[PDB]
Amino acid sequence: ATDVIAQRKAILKQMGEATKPIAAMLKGEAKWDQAVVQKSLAAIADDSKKLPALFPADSKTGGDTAALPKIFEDKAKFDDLFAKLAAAATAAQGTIKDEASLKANIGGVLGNCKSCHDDFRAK
Ligand code: HEC
Repeated sequence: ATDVIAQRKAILKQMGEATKPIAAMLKGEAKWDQAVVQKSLAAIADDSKKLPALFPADSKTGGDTAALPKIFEDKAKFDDLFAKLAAAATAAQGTIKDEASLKANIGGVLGNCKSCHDDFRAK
């Protein structure tokens, strides 16, 4: 075993950064860029496929993590929420093709972030 807590925080930090250009477009502070959006959705999908392998029970007493112990009492649900986000971002690469579809469809993707945080991340 190795520092999976450091690994997973690095990947989730990247996920956070991938949402930044999308938020900027939604705010009207950055112009629509289909390539940038595709890049962010692809990162979100790839990160979500990697994260399921980085939350071992032997790291529940890790010390520098915001992961809640609840994760290990509902692991199937936790794992599947990442699969849900991976599938949402993957579907969004096909459904988000212009600014209008970004505004109509991005919520389905981003809502998964809060859904998991409310149950499994420290506040
Ligand atoms: C559970 C299925 C999750 C999903 C879906 C998403 N996140 Fe999350 N995230 C989760 C946990 C358990 C944690 C704590 C990790 C730890 O070990 O401390 C996080 C953390 C983050 C972070 C902070 C990373 C850091 O630098 O320490 C960010 C920026 C973050 N998460 C972003 C984020 C986004 C943008 C998501 C949706 C696209 C998202 N997370 C989903 C659990 C889960």
